[PDB]
Amino acid sequence: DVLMTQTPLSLPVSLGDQASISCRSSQSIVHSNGNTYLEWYLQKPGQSPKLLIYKVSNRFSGVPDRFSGSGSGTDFTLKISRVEADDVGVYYCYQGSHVPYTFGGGTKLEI
Amino acid sequence: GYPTFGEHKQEKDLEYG
Amino acid sequence: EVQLQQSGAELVKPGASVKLSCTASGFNIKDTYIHWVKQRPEQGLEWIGKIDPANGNTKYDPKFQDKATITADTSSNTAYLQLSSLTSEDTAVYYCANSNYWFDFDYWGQGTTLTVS
Repeated sequence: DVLMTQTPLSLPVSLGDQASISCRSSQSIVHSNGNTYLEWYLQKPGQSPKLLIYKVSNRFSGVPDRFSGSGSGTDFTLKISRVEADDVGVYYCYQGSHVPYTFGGGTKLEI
Repeated sequence: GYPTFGEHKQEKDLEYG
Repeated sequence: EVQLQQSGAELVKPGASVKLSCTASGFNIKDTYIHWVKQRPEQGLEWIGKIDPANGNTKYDPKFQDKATITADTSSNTAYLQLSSLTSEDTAVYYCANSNYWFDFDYWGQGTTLTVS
């Protein structure tokens, strides 16, 4: 059971600002393949989660380049270069390396 | 081929060959 | 691309068995994961299990296992989360996520609210 937490739990930013959400797991989430498969999902109020970032720094098709992850080991970072009102919502940090798979604590990104 | 038995889903497609 | 069309909100009583439906659209349901992810108001997001309808194969979080029985109507393309013998923990929103042609999963359902009076 790998516990993924996030800080802060709520991140107030301005329009067009750069957000940095700090996530940390309890154990290394490096896959046995040698790759790190860390995903970030955006869930908006009344909506289901949607994939924005996968494999740490890979961007899902249709996702603005404003989104990018970073970090390594247990300490990872969700970077968003251009946070708009359309980027408002709760971000989750999900690891698909250890069964059972686990999600992050959740950070509300808001303007 | 694949190096292991099991379902060969998208995630484990990097192991083809 | 990927569309997951879930059932709406249902309002039930405990000691019932309720199968929540997650309809695939735009894909055959045997080339991908069906995951169920639970979210109570008092929880974040909690992976239940997965079913690959293709050869019946399931993998579980032991905690919710055998409170949740995961099945699938294979040819009708609709996966089903059979939440059996309910307690207070079944009062939750369920999300149904679909395997990503990359390495994880792309797009999530619409939410099936199971409220237990």
